[PDB]
Amino acid sequence: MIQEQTMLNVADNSGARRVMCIKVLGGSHRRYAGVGDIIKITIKEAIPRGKVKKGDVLKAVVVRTKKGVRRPDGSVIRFDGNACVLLNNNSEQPIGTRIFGPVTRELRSEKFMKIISLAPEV
Amino acid sequence: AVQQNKPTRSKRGMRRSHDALTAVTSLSVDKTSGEKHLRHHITADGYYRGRKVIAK
Amino acid sequence: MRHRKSGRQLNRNSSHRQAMFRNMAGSLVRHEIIKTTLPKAKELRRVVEPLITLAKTDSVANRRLAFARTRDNEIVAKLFNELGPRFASRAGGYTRILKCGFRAGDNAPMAYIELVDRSE
Amino acid sequence: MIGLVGKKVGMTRIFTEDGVSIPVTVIEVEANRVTQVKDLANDGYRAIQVTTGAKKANRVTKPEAGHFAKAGVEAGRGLWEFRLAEGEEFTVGQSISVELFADVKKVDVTGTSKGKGFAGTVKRWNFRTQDATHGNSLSHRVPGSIGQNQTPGKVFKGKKMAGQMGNERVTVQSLDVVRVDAERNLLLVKGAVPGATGSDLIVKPAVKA
Amino acid sequence: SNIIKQLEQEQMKQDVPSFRPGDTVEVKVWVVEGSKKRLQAFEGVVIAIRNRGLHSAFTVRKISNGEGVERVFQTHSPVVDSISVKRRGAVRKAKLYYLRERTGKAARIKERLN
RNA sequence: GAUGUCGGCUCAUCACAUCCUGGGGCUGAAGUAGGUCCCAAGGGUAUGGCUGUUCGCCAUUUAAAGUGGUACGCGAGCUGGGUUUAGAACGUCGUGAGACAGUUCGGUCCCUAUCUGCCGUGGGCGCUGGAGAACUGAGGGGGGCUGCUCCUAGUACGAGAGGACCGGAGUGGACGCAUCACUGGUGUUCGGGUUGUCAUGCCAAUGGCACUGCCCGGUAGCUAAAUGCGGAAGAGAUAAGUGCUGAAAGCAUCUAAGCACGAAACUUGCCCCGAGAUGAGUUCUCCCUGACCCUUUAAGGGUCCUGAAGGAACGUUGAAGACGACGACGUUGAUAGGCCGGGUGUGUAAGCGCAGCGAUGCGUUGAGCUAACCGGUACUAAUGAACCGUGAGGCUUAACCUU
RNA sequence: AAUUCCUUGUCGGGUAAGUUCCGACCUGCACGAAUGGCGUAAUGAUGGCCAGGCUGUCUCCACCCGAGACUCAGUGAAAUU
RNA sequence: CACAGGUGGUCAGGUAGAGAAUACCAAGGCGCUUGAGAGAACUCGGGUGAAGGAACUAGGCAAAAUGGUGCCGUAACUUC
RNA sequence: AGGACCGAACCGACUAAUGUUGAAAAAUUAGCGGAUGACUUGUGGCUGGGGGUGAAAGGCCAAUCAAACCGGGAGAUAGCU
Ligand SMILES: [Mg+2]
Ligand SMILES: [Mg+2]
Ligand SMILES: [Mg+2]
Ligand SMILES: [Mg+2]
Ligand SMILES: [Mg+2]
Ligand SMILES: [Mg+2]
Ligand SMILES: [Mg+2]
Ligand SMILES: [Mg+2]
Ligand SMILES: [Mg+2]
Ligand SMILES: [Mg+2]
Ligand SMILES: [Mg+2]
Ligand SMILES: [Mg+2]
Ligand SMILES: [Mg+2]
Ligand SMILES: [Mg+2]
Ligand SMILES: [Mg+2]
Ligand SMILES: [Mg+2]
Ligand SMILES: [Mg+2]
Ligand SMILES: [Mg+2]
Ligand SMILES: [Mg+2]
Ligand SMILES: [Mg+2]
Ligand SMILES: [Mg+2]
Ligand SMILES: [Mg+2]
Ligand SMILES: [Mg+2]
Ligand SMILES: [Mg+2]
Ligand SMILES: [Mg+2]
Ligand SMILES: [Mg+2]
Ligand SMILES: [Mg+2]
Ligand SMILES: [Mg+2]
Ligand SMILES: [Mg+2]
Ligand SMILES: [Mg+2]
Ligand SMILES: [Mg+2]
Ligand SMILES: [Mg+2]
Ligand SMILES: [Mg+2]
Ligand SMILES: [Mg+2]
Ligand SMILES: [Mg+2]
Ligand SMILES: [Mg+2]
Ligand SMILES: [Mg+2]
Ligand SMILES: [Mg+2]
Ligand SMILES: [Mg+2]
Ligand SMILES: [Mg+2]
Ligand SMILES: [Mg+2]
Ligand SMILES: [Mg+2]
Ligand SMILES: [Mg+2]
Ligand SMILES: [Mg+2]
Ligand SMILES: [Mg+2]
Ligand SMILES: [Mg+2]
Ligand SMILES: [Mg+2]
Repeated sequence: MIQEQTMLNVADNSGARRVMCIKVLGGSHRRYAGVGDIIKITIKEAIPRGKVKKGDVLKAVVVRTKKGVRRPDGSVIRFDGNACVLLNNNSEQPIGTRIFGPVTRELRSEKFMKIISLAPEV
Repeated sequence: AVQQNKPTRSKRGMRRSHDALTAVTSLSVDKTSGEKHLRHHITADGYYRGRKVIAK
Repeated sequence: MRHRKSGRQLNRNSSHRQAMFRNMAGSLVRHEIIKTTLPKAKELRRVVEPLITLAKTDSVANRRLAFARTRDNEIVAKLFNELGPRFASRAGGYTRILKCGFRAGDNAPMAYIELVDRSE
Repeated sequence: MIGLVGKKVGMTRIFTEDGVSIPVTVIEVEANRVTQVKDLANDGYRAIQVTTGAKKANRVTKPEAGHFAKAGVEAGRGLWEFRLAEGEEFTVGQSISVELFADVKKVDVTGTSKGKGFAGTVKRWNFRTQDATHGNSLSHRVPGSIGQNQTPGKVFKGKKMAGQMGNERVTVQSLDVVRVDAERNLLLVKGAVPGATGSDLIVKPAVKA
Repeated sequence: SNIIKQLEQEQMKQDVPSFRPGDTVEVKVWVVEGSKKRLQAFEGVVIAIRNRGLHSAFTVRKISNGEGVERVFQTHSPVVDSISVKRRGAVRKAKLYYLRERTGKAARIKERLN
């Protein structure tokens, strides 16, 4: 459950540590982003000499949330924190190469295939 | 907040058309003492459905 | 909405309600007949009847339980010694409510609440 | 097709082998008894009347009993009517069972929704509340303005205001029929249906499909 | 409700092992990748159990890549193949949500040998 | 002898000179996308940064972020930042008091709703014997939004670049309805931990008070963030527009006669209310089948007997409810409480015993307690009655009984 | 600039985005030296701005506890007209 | 007004506590001169809250939050 | 030592809500400031209306202040309603 002003950790080696969601993409008046949903972000914290830097505006996909995913049996998987994987603005493929931390099968789509592979879990 | 015109004697009575009280539709009689009482209540002498369950 | 909720608020807080009922429970046990208001009398059944039920199995833990909910040892004694034995065979319904009219001061509907076997 | 009357037992789930939990409302569909066949001649439209369940002989009134006795059926708890689509025939005394929903895939269910009593605009109409603070004087969940200024000079009809909410007939459409259990007189319908557990339900096949 | 009770216990499992909040538990779970299904394991600590017949649930909290992961399991789902207590844990509380705050040596459960 | 003035918030409603969606003609329209005009008001039609702002710029969205009216809609609905009181100060003008369509900091927003109106909810009478139900549906309301991906198809088109209509399938957003099975919140009525203090004679155990003392959990119920459903298809008549045949006008001409296509607008179809629809409707069933006096002899009044169907009252009450109302039950009974058993929650009570100087631990033991839950049970309370409501239901005409 | 109309001046910082803020520039409409000028540690229920933490302020409300509102009984106003 | 206001001095128990704070109590004194029910909207006074965390707003207004004792440690600047 | 620091009594009144025919013709609730001093308070006393007093707000001078209150001039005058 990711809305505007929510801080997210990063699940990649892009160079960002902390980012802020500035727009939930998709529909008009669309309140929240869940796992597998693209968002617009600004980088509030980055590591120096990294692919990205502070104040850079770009896209990310949510991979983990504290609200968590829901499964067809009724099971919920919730994460300790909210995390994202940065994506290029006009390509939407990932900026990084490593994926740190577990992901879910809500990302088992042609667009996010290069995240589930490089993840350590799912 | 307040009226622009004095309401009449007539409007006042129409409002009160539902202010009449209903009377007791019937009193009940005790099988043993013959006292009249409110139904499902005890008598004034202490009887309910023929039994004397009060001291007085 | 109040759907499927038990428990009369009785225009009191929780602490006042528990305390009054503890008081009303002991007065009934002690007098075996008390005049109260009809809605108070209906709740009084939900406080007093479980104590008579507890008063059938005379264990020290039961005397302690009754003392916690009664805070009177005359009432615990009369429960476990007189009321508990006296209602040993009865599967519930130790009290009877008998409506008795309206209070002069406030027109509250009244009711006498009694142990079903007074014998006075 | 006609529909059937039943009762809300409650909600449960149906696990599937594939891993899916399906929420279901369990509808007790006892055998529906035809009490009156209205036809185009005497009544002016083609429908059937049904009863189901049971009522006390001591609580049936003489007018109700003659109406059951003319049909040669046992007094049920109510009377419901279903219109007929020109091919489906029925006879007085005929007992219709939940097997009628054997081949149907989706059903519309109607009942009396749970009653919320006197509801405010926030609850009844999704009215947004005003500022909890920042100066607000006694106008936290109040409805705000209810109109314009000396041109209509009145409140329009149908203005969303506070009042009675629920306790009204509600139909929920196109509900997947999960399972038909004839021997146990149960219909299983995917999802919630209106009303409280223990409440009369009418189940018909879906108009739209 | 006897209606619903009968419909509920007709799909309840029989093999559900006894466990307790604080126990470490390896839940085997089906994942369907295409059509060929394989079991996946989720080893962690039981922090919450809901006992409601067929609607019974239990929460297993585990640490993965530093990322605390909680999974609420519906114990009678066919998604869940096997529950296995690997370690018994001695706790005094039904619910162990305080373990979220804790880390490493702070969130260790003393073992039960009752 | 007062009609409160900017913007915001809340709630909106109309218009159409239409922003999107829909239908279309011309195009300097290959396609994709546009341009322009015509029809169309059903529905939909941003969040933020800066500023008191309207506006505007900027950031990022969206199918689109429409234009206007409604006292520049809405202060007896909210706000009070702007602005127009009193304080103070800068600049500026002025000898000065003071002043500025210049700035600055600070600065009391009342009203219990009589009527109309509106949302809900009842009582009365009527509807022509009375009564209990089920209906018809005149009429009224609600709803009517759309993205993206894939297939058709890398096709038609095009030199390439790129790239469709038409039809189809799936999944979303926003809105709405219902609901609690799940995931959760709440749970001062359940259990537990714990600080301080007082009391129950003391120990131990308990209770009170300290925001529920503070917390951890959590039943039912209520609920959203949870999960089911919906918008339609179709039909009818049309708009702009396209045409067929076709004269007037030997030709031509969509039109005069005649005929057909044609859109989220209209009428329907879907949902809800609905016979106070005084035009008061229908259907099924139930009940009432006695004496008479009177006199202006008329749909007349009175007495006696009768008192029905049924209703109401009363009581136990409800996932119904402000009150009324609605629903369930009233001993030929599970209506409520209690009780039994279970479940649920809490989490191994007390007491005794063992170990330990002791705090405490272990054992008895997943114990004890356990609200609203489930399933049952007449133990308590739902009275034998009384009460209201009657006693065959106008006139006229017509047909059938019986041409 | 508590002083600048033009004006949201220009540039820079900070923010995804800054009519405010900070800094510097000088083009001081209309600063300026005891109606003081420029600084200034400390102090301030002072004005403006930023951040951490915090949160029902808000997204977007939901539930609960109490006092009213509603019902019964008793007493019994008011502005207005 | 038998009005949540105002009104000087004196006396100063116990446990905890630095304390005349604060909590609970003693002595002593009160339950505040309408009550009874119900458990709608809305208002007031409060408690909790998923995920988010100032996106609210003129303005973080209000709320929430911090809060103690001791030891360590403590920047710019400074009239030291 | 201190117009020193934190903080009760005590003195005050920055914010907010409530209330606005109020419990109250300025309060209540939560917070807030000072709290050995230019402090605060009791008793009594002095200053009198173009006068007083004023750490200065035209503030206060008995719920009245850019000239108090009461009485008188006085039936001021009112080209106005
Ligand atoms: Mg009261
Ligand atoms: Mg208390
Ligand atoms: Mg209800
Ligand atoms: Mg308020
Ligand atoms: Mg008019
Ligand atoms: Mg037009
Ligand atoms: Mg239409
Ligand atoms: Mg803007
Ligand atoms: Mg408009
Ligand atoms: Mg206006
Ligand atoms: Mg107005
Ligand atoms: Mg202002
Ligand atoms: Mg107002
Ligand atoms: Mg009027
Ligand atoms: Mg719950
Ligand atoms: Mg002790
Ligand atoms: Mg005490
Ligand atoms: Mg308590
Ligand atoms: Mg023990
Ligand atoms: Mg039962
Ligand atoms: Mg900001
Ligand atoms: Mg700002
Ligand atoms: Mg100067
Ligand atoms: Mg300062
Ligand atoms: Mg009264
Ligand atoms: Mg008067
Ligand atoms: Mg008094
Ligand atoms: Mg004190
Ligand atoms: Mg309440
Ligand atoms: Mg929260
Ligand atoms: Mg949280
Ligand atoms: Mg803001
Ligand atoms: Mg804003
Ligand atoms: Mg501002
Ligand atoms: Mg504040
Ligand atoms: Mg606080
Ligand atoms: Mg000092
Ligand atoms: Mg100080
Ligand atoms: Mg004093
Ligand atoms: Mg006070
Ligand atoms: Mg104060
Ligand atoms: Mg101080
Ligand atoms: Mg002045
Ligand atoms: Mg004065
Ligand atoms: Mg004289
Ligand atoms: Mg005169
Ligand atoms: Mg003279």
